Amino acid sequence: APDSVDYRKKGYVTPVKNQGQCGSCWAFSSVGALEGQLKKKTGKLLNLSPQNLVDCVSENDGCGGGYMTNAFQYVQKNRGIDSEDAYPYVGQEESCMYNPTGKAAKCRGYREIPEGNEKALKRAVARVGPVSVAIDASLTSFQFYSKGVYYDESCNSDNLNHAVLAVGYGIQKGNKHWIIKNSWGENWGNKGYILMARNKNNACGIANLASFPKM
Ligand SMILES: *[C@H](CS(=O)(=O)c1ccccc1)[C@H](CCc1ccccc1)NC(=O)[C@H](CC(C)C)NC(=O)N1CCNCC1
Repeated sequence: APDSVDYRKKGYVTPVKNQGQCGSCWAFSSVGALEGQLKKKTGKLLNLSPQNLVDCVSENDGCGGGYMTNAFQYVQKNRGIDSEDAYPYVGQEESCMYNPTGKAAKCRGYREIPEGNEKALKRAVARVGPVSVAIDASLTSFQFYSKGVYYDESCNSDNLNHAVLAVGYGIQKGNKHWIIKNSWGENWGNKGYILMARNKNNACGIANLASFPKM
């Protein structure tokens, strides 16, 4: 794999979104991975709907949390997920109202990266595209990130509480990092993005719960 990859530059990443008050980070992480695969499969980049996921993935808890794998499974069993336009994000769990007519993509499975293996996560990003990842984002230093490659010794790799999207990797002034797309708006971090330390012993547990869908 190359030494630096940035899918934003390749048009595989949609604009940064904001989950609002609803803790649906898992839904945004899921749609972001699906949008990357859609782009790779059809050459078209579209906003997929996180709300379709928060309302319809019964195995998950809506705004109270969930997992990306359950979301991928639902998309595969449902044989589709709507575009954002066809199922607008409201920021609160409502009854499942999937509109088969607004379907924009589908899913045919997902793969999980070996737990804690950052080398394998790198290969995956290089070969498939944006990968959904889970991290510990509970530290004040994460909330107030600005500038540089984020690294904090308090980060706990067994305390995963946030779901984000790895859209690439590289090295900034000697520091290896993962380019991460968050879902807290463009106003947070560096225009909605954060660079996280790569190869610093699975910092914040970045390679502990990584997955991507198959199309
Ligand atoms: C999303 C994380 S977040 O942006 O809300 C957040 C805010 C500030 C700091 C850190 C994270 C989401 C939050 C769920 C939640 C809401 C309210 C109170 C407690 C939890 N986290 C998840 O959905 C998370 C995803 C990864 C895979 C760990 N999963 C999750 O929280 N759950 C709990 C319920 N059972 C399923 C998994």
